[PDB]
Amino acid sequence: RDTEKPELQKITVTGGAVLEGQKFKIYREENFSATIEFTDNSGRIEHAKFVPTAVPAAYPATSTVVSFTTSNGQSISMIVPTNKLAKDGNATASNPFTVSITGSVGKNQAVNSLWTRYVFTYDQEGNFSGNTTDVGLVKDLTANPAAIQFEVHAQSEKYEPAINAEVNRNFTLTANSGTVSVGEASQYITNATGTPELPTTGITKGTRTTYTWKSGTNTNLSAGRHTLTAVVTYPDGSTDEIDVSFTVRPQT
Ligand SMILES: [Ca+2]
Ligand SMILES: [Ca+2]
Repeated sequence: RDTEKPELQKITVTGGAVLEGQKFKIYREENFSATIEFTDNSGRIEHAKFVPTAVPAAYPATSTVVSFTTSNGQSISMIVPTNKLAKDGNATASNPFTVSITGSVGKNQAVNSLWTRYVFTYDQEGNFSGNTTDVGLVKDLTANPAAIQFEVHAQSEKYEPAINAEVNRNFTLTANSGTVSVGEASQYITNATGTPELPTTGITKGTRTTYTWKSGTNTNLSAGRHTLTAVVTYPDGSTDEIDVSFTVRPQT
C-alpha cells in the first residue's frame, strides 16, 4: 500500500510578485497570479485544500475557492480545480496537480503585512503533503512545506526612475528674460534602462503614477547651475525621489 506523501514540486508566479521559496513578495496595486504543482507516487491526488493553520493537516478534505481581503476592496484568492481531483494520472511528473492563486493588495495595506496559509494535498490512502508544524509558532516558514506566505512591499521598492537622456536640460535665456521655466517634471523622467516600466494606473479606481517637483522647488530658474528633486508617486502612494541637474546660461 501507498505510504508516501504527495510532493509539492514547483511554484511559478507572474505579474506583481516575486517568489522566494514559499513566500510571495507582492507589490501593492498590481495583479499577480501563481501556480503550485504537486505529484504523487500513485499518480493520483484525491483531495486538495487551502486552510489558515496546520491543525487539520491530516484530515483529507477539499476547498474550492478561499480568499482574504487585502484593503481597498482587493483580495487574494486560492483556487483548487476540484473537478480534476480523484482521477487516475492527475498528479504525475508530466501532468502535475496544479492549484492557482490570483489577486492584488490595496494601497492602504501596510508594508510588511504578512499572511500565512497552508496548502495540503491527499492521495487516495490519505497520505498528505507537508506536515503538522505551525510555522508561526516556530518562527520558520520552511518548517512546514505546506506553508505559503504573502508579504506586502511598496511599489517604490520595485521601480527605479531615471532621467530621459534625450530631453535637453541646458537652457539659454532669451534676450530679455532673467529666468527660464523647467516646466513639468514628467518630461524628464522615465524608467532606468533594463528596469520595469513605471506603472500608469493601479487597481484601486482613480490611482495613477504622478510626476511632480518636490515641495519647495523653485521652477523659474535664473542663470547658473541647479539641482531639482523630482518625486515619482506610485499608485500605492509610495515614492521615489531623483535629483535632476539643469544649467541656465545668459544669451551671448
Ligand atoms: Ca502517495
Ligand atoms: Ca525605487
